[PDB]
Amino acid sequence: EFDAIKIALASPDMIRSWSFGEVKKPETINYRTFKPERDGLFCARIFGPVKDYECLCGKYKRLKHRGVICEKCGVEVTQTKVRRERMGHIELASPTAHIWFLKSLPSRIGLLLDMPLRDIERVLYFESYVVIEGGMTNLERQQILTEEQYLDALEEFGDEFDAKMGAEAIQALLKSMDLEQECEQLREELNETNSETKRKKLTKRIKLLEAFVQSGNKPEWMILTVLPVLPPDLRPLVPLDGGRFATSDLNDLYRRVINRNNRLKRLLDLAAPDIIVRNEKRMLQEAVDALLDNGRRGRAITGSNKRPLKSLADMIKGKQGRFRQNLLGKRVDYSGRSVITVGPYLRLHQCGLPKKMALELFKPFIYGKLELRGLATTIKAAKKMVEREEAVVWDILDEVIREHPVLLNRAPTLHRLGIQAFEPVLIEGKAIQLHPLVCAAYNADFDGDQMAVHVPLTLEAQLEARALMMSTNNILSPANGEPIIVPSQDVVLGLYYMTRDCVNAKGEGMVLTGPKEAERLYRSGLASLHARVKVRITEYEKDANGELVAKTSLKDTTVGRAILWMIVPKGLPYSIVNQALGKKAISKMLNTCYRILGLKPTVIFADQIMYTGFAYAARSGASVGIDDMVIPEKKHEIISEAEAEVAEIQEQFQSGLVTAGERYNKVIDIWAAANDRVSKAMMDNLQTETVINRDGQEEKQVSFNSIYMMADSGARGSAAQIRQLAGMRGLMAKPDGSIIETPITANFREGLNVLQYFISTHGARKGLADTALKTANSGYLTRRLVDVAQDLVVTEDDCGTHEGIMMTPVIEGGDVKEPLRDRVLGRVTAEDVLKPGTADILVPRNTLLHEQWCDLLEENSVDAVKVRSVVSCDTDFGVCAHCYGRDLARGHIINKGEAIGVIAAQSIGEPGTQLTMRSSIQVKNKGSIKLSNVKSVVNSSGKLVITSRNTELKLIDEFGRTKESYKVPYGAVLAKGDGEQVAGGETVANWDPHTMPVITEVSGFVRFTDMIDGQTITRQTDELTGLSSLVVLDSAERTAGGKDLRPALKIVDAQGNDVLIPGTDMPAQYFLPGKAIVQLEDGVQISSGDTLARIPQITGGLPRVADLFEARRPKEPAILAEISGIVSFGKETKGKRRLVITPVDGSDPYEEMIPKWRQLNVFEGERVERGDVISDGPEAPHDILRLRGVHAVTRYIVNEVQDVYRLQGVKINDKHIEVIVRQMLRKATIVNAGSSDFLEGEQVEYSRVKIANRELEANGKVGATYSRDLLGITKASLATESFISAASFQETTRVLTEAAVAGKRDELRGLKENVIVGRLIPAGTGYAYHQDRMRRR
Amino acid sequence: ARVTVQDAVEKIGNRFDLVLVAARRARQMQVGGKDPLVPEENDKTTVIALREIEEGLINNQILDVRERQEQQEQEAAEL
Amino acid sequence: HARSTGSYSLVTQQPLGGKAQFGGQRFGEMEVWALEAYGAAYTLQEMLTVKSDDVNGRTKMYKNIVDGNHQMEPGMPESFNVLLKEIRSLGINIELED
RNA sequence: GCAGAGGUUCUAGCUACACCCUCUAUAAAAAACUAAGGACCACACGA
DNA sequence: CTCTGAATCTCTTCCTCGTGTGGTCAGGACG
DNA sequence: CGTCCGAAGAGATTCAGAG
Ligand SMILES: [Mg+2]
Repeated sequence: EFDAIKIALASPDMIRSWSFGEVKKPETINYRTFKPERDGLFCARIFGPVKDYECLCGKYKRLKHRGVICEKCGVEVTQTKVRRERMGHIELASPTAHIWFLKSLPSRIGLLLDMPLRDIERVLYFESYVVIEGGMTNLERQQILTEEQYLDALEEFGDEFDAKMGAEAIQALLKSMDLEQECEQLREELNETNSETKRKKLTKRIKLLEAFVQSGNKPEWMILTVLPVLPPDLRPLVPLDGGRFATSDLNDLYRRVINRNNRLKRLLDLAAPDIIVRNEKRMLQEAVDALLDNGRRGRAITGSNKRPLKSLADMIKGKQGRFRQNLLGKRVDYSGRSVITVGPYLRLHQCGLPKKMALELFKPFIYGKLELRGLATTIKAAKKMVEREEAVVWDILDEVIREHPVLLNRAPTLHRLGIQAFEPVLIEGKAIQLHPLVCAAYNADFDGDQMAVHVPLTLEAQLEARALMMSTNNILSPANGEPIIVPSQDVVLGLYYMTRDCVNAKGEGMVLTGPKEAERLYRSGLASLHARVKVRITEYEKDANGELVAKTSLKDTTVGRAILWMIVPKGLPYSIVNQALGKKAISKMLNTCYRILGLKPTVIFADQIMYTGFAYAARSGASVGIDDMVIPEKKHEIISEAEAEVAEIQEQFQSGLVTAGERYNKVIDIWAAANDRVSKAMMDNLQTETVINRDGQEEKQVSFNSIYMMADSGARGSAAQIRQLAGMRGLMAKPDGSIIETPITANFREGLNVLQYFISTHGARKGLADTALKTANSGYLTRRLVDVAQDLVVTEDDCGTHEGIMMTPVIEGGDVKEPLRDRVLGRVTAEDVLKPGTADILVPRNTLLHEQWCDLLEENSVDAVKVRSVVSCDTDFGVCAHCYGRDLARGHIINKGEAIGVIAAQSIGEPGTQLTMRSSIQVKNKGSIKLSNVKSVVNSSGKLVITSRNTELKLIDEFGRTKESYKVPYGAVLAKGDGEQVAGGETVANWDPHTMPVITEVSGFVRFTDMIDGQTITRQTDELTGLSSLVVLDSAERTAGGKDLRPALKIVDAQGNDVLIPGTDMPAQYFLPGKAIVQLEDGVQISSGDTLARIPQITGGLPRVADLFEARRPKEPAILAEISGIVSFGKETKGKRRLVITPVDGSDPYEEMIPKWRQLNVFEGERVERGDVISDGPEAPHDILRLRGVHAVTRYIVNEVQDVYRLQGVKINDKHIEVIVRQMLRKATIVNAGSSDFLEGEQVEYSRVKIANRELEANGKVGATYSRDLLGITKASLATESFISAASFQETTRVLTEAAVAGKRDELRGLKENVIVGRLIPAGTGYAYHQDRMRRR
Repeated sequence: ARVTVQDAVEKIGNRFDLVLVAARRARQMQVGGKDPLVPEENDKTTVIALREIEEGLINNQILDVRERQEQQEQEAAEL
Repeated sequence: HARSTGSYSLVTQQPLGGKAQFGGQRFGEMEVWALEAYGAAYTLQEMLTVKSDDVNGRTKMYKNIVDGNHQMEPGMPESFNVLLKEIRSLGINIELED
C-alpha cells in the first residue's frame, strides 16, 4: 500500500496542521455526567464525537448527517473510530525544550551549540542567563551569566545590549545561528587541528549540523512552542470501576501541563513580577519534561501509590512499551491453552485436541459450514446452535478439522521448532495431547506444562503450516543436522531392553525363519525376548542406481533385535539394529534413515519405532527399586582408607610439616581419589557383578539391572547422576564455590547426615539461582542475536566468489574435538579439494558436501578443505544459497529466500539455558612430526631448538592427517628431528615454564659489549652454588645512570672480527632486558642453541559467549604487531613505555604505549610479521580483524564460541556463528574517500561502500578504499540504517532522537520492520511477493 | 489424507513457491467453480492442491498458462 | 482458554489480556521469531495483523470465513497507528510515503 | 436490502457485524427472530 | 598549555508466557 | 445546574601528566 517510512523533526506549523483544535481546560470529563469537557483533554469538538454518529446535544443522530458540525456546540459528527486519530495541541505561553534532545547522552541541543550540557540545563532551569546577540560587549553569544554576574553586567551595560534567559533564550540562539556558515567555519579547524580527540568532537558537531542542512529540519524546532496531545481513545478515562474513573497515566501529566500553561498565561497577561513568572516557567518546563520522558531528571513525578506515572516515552520503550508489547509480538485470536498429555497413539503429523477447544477456536468455520449446509439460516441462529453443542454441530466440527493444521506453541519458544503444526485429532477431555517424539523438540514436560494452540485461517496460512511447520517436515533441528524427533526417554529404554542378550535365555539357539517367527516365539512366550538366536533376514540395500537389491543371510542376533527388523524400512542395513541400541545408536539410526530413505519413510519408521519401543518397554517392566541400586562392598574400605589418609594429613599439619594450603590441597586430592575409586567400584558392582550361566559352569555378562539399563542406554541419566545414588555423592562446594573439605560420603540409597544435607542444599540452591539468572541472561542474548540478525535472508543462488574459509579439524592440544567430516558437512567448497595425488579434482569447486562427499573425504584422508563461508559472500542485503550451504533441516541446499539470520540466532541462543557460569610436550600415538614456520640450528647435544616464535607441532600420521597439535613455547628444545617417526608415549619437547631462554642462533665468541659491573648490571653474589651469576637489573629499578647505555651482546670470531647474521648485514647482536640471569660470563664459548639468559615469567560459560558476541575487549588485551619490521625502544618507561616497529623498506609512523608489567615475547633482533602477538593473554577481535583479516577473526570467534559450547556437550553448526559474525562486521569505515561521495571519517555499511566502489570500478574510474571494523551485536543492532528496527530493540529514546535529527527514512526491507508494520515478511512465502514488488518498481 | 509434502518439494524444489502455487490452486477451487483434477477423498482444498502438485500436473507454469488461456477466451467471449 | 473472537483492548489488540476475561494467548516476540525462522510470511502476517488488531481486517476475515472463502484482507495493525500517534505526540513527525 | 418509515410480536428493529417484505413520502395480509463497552501496580503460583 | 589516557559519572537494560487474588488524582463548595 | 480551583557494561565528561 504505502512506501518507505520516514521520520523527521516536527515543525510547529506541522503540529498545528496535525491538531484539530486546542485544549484549554485541564479537566478531562465531568463526574456529574460522563460527557467530555467542553475544552478539555477529552473533547468532542477537538477530537470528534463520543458516540457513533451522534452529536453531544443529539440534534443529528443518523449516518446521513456526516460531514457537518453541530450548531450550539460546533462539534463534528462522524465515527467514534475517528476519535482514535484526531490530535490536539497545547499553545504553550513560554517555549519549552524537548527533553529527548536536551538530556540525550550526546545532548543534541548542547552539541549543536557546542556548549556544555551543565550550562544548557542550568539556563533551562532559570538559574543562569545566556547572552543572546551580545554584540559590542565583553560577553559573547554563547556565554554563561548567573544572577549576580548578570546584575554586574546590567548595572554597567545599560545600553541596547540584551541577554535573554530561559528556553526562549536558546530558541533565540538557535534562530541566530546559521548552520551552513558554521559548517564552512569548522571545516578549516577540522583540516588544521591534528588532535585526535578534538577533531573527533569537531566531526561529531559537523555531522549534527550536516544532518540539519540535509534534512528539512530547523534547529529551533527542538524547542517546542506547541505540545501535541494524543487522541483521547489512546489515553482513555480507564474503566469506571463503579464511576471511580482514576489512573495515574498521560491524562494526569497532560492535566498538570495544561494547569501550568494556563497559570503562565494568566501571569503573562497580569504582568506578574519576574521572579514568580520565572518560577512558574521552571514549573512548566519540569511538567513538560515529566510528560515527555518522566525519570529523565532527578525527580520522576509520582502519582497515586507513590509510583512514577507512565509518560509519552515510557510507552514507546521497554518491555511494556508499545513496540515490544503490541508490535513485535502481539496477542492473537483463535488461540487456546491447556496442559499437555502424552497420547502415544498419535502420529507426529497429528495431535490430540479437546472438543471444547476445537468448538471455540473454529467457531467461524462452523458457522460458515452451517450456513453452507443450511442447518442455520443466520450466523445468529448458528451461534445459538454452537452454544447448545447440538450433535449436528459436532459432525460439522469433524469436517472442519479434517485437514486444518493448528500451531502448537509452548510459551518459551527458544528456537524455530518451538512452534509446530499438527492435524488436530478431536479428543474428549480438556488437555491437549502432544506426540511423544516432538516433546524433545518442544523441550516440553508433562508436569503441568501448557502450550498455546493457534488456528491458521487463510488457505495460505494453513497450507504453509502443512508444508513447513508440520512435525513431519521438522525432523532435523535447524541448529545441527542431527534428528530432533529421536526416541528420547522411554521408547529408547524399551528399545535398549529389546536389543540385548542373556548368555542363557529361554529359547536360545534355534534358528528362526525371520522376524515374523521371532515375534511368534516371543508372543507365544516360549522364547525370551532377548536370546541369541540365528535368524534369516531379507536385508535390502540400494547400492544400485536407486534400485534396492535383496541380500538374504543367517546373521547371528537376538530375538529382540529381530523384532525391530520388521519395523525398519527396506533400505536400512541390519548392522544398525544389531547393537545395544542406546540413545546415540537410535539417533544415528534415524539420521541414516533420513539420509538414505528420505522423509516419508523416516516419518513412518519413527512412528513404528515409537510404537514398538513403548509397547516393549511396557512389556519389559523396567522398574526401580532399592535392590536395583547396589552398594559396593569396597565402599566401606575406601571410606576407611580416606579417613585414615585425612587423619594422617591432619596429624602432619598439626606437627607443622604441611601448612594450611598444602593440607587442603592434599585432602581434596585424596578425597577425589576415593570418590573415583568408589565410583569405579560402583560401576563394577552395577555392570559386572551379574553372574549367570550358559547351561555350563560360570559366565559373566553385562548387567540387566534396572538403573544400569536406564542410565547406560542414555534414556535418562548420566555418570554423576548415577554416582549420586549408590557411590559417594562427592565433594560438594559452598556458595562461594570453594569445596567443602569433607565430602558428602553418604549416598542417596542410604541416609544423609544433617550437615551432609545442608551442603547438598547449599549446592542445590546455588544451582537453582544460577538457572534462574542464566535463563534471563540467555533470553537477553537470544534477543540480541535475533536483532543483530533478521535482515539477512538468502537473496541469491550464487555469487561466483572464490573466497572462503579453510575448514580444518579443531585441535586444542588434545584429540580431535570435531572431525572435518562433521565440520564441513553440508557446506559448498570454494576451491577444488585434492587428495595426496596433486592436481586431482576429488571434489569439484561448487558442489555441496553431503554425506557421500564427506564419507569420500574420510577415506581419501583429507586434512584441510577450503569452503565458501557466509562471511566471504559479497551479496548485498543478504547472502547467496551456495555461500550458506545446507539448510540443516532438509537434505538439500538452502532455499532461495529462507531467513537464516533468525535461524542462526535461535540456534545459538537455545542452548544458553544449558550453559554454565563458573612443562613438556608428549606425543600421543605413532606418526610423523613436521613443523610449520620453523628455524632450527643443530646444537652440540644433538637435539633441536627453535628460533621462530610461532613454531607449532602438528602430528601427521601415516594417513597424512593431523592427529595432534601442540603449541611450542619460544626456546623449547625438541628431542626429535623434523620428519622423524616417533612412538606415542614419549616426550619430544620439554622446557622450563618459568624461564625464557635467549638461545643464540649461531655459535661463536661473544664479547660483553656495554657491560659495566656496578652501573648497568651489578655482579650479585650467589649463596647456592658458590659461583656468582650476573643478573641484569630491571630498568625501573636501576637509575638513569646505568639506563641510558643500551645492553648488548656482540658475536665475534677467534680473530676478534664481528660475525654477521647469515644473509643480513646486521651483526648477530642480542639485547638483554631487565631481570636476566647470565650464568655464562665473558670469555666463555657458547655452542649453537645454548641458553644465554634465563628470563623468568578464562571463563567458558554464557558470559563468555556474551562477551565474544559483544566484542568486549579483554581486561588484559594481547598486543599484536600493527606493522611488520624490527623492534625498537624509546622512552625509559616514564610511566608508560613506548615501542616502535620499523619495517626494512617502509616508514615507521606507528608508536604504541605498553605498561611495564606486560610480558613481551618479542626482542629487538627478530622479524615479526603483521598480526604476530607481542604481549601475552586474550586478544580482542577488533585487533584480529584489523591485522589478520576478516577470515582470521571469523575463524577465531567461531572456534572460541564452539569451544565454549563443546564443554557443555551441545553442538551447533559453525554456519550460524559465521552468519552472526557477518552481521556483526557489516559496518565499514572509509579510510580514503577517493572519488566516492563517502567522507573519510564517515563509517557506512559495508554493502553501501562495496556497491559504490564496484560501480566506480565498473568503468575507468577508481573506487574508494575502506577499512572494515567489527562491533558488538548490541552495537551493530542499534547502528543500523533502519530506525524502526533499532528503536524496537533498545535505547528507543536515543535511536528515535538520532533518527528525528537525521531525517533518515526507513525503507523497511528487513524482517522485523515488516513485522512491526504488519505486512509480508521477506523470509518465506513473502520473499517472492517482495521480489515481485521490487521488480515492478 | 496426507502426512508429509516431501514428494511435492522434490516436484517443486523451492518449498516456498510450492506454498504460493498451491494457495493459488486452493483459491481457484474455493472462490471459483474450478473442479480439482484429482478426485477428492473427503479432503480439503489446501491438501487436494498438494495432491495435484504431487502428481506433477499442477505447478506454477501450468497454472499460469491455464489462467492465461482462460483470460484469452475471456477476451474472445465477446468476439 | 480457547477463543475465536471477543472484546478488544485500548490499543485494539483483540485478546484483551486473556484470563477469566475471554482472551487469546500472547503470540510473543519469541514466537514471531520462530515463525520468521520458518518460511512463514502468511500465517505470521495474518496472526500479527488480521487476527489481532486490524478492525477492518478482523471484520472482513470473520465475514470471509463464515462465507467460506479463507481470504485475508491485510490492511494494517492499529497498534502501528497508535505508535505513530504516540511518537507524533512527543513532537517527532513520523509518517508514511505513498 | 445500504439514504427513511411501516408490518404480524415485545418500548424500539432503517444491514448497526447483525434476521424477512415494500416504496420514494403512503403503513399492513405474514410464521423462524434481537443488543454492537471495559486499563495500570502489587502479591502469590505454574512451566 | 594543550591535549593523552584514565578515573568519574551517568544511561540503559537485566526471559517468556500463563493462572488466581488484592489496590489505585484523591473537586467540593459556590455563583 | 454548571464551573473554577546489585550489576555490568558503554559512552559522555571531566580531567590530568608530560613534554
Ligand atoms: Mg515440565
